[PDB]
Amino acid sequence: TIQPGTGYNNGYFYSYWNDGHGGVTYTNGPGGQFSVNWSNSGEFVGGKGWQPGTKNKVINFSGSYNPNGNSYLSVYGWSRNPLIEYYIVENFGTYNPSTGATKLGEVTSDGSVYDIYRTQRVNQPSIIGTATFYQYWSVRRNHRSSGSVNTANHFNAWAQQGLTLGTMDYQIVAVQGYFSSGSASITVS
Ligand SMILES: O[C@@H]1[C@@H](O)[C@H](O[C@@H]2CO[C@@H](O[C@@H]3CO[C@@H](O)[C@H](O)[C@H]3O)[C@H](O)[C@H]2O)OC[C@H]1O
Repeated sequence: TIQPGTGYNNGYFYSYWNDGHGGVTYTNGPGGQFSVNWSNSGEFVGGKGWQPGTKNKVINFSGSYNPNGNSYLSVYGWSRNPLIEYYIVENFGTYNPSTGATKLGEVTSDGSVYDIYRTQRVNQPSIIGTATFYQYWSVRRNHRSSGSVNTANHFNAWAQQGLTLGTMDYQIVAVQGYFSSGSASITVS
């Protein structure tokens, strides 16, 4: 089990962040593998991938994802200049993160239609400190916990709709939770 922070493990970048609440354990395993076990957590996000990401990576993921409450399983990352937190959401628990958000299009990729949304975070943590910034979402209609994500299809559809990305920072397959419980074991490549 590891400290919240970032680094490399078995050739993969990882990021593990939480709000200090307790109730979440994050572990790095062999190769591109990581696990998360959580029970009455606060907020957290963790997983493995790349630093920096790219705008045409094909990301493969495999494993098991068993949320009990509010959680997402996503390709997750940031850009800088502009600061953007983005998600290609492959599965989630009790809450669809696009609830209440305005739909800005659709994209078909990797066996499913996805719906596209923009939201905004106001004075929230980020890779550069507390900030107000937009979030971009592609939400998969057909939920799954293994597959392949052609990120270019998403980034190109976002750009088409006016959701432009700056310079890529990290890019991971992440489990996120918000005051929930669950378990997950995911392998990235
Ligand atoms: O020490 C600093 C780190 O703590 C910081 O980490 C980032 C903090 O913001 C995190 O993003 C939140 C995660 O939850 C969302 O979905 C929210 O909308 C965000 O506010 C991000 O995951 C962490 O990487 O990075 C900079 C360090 O100085």
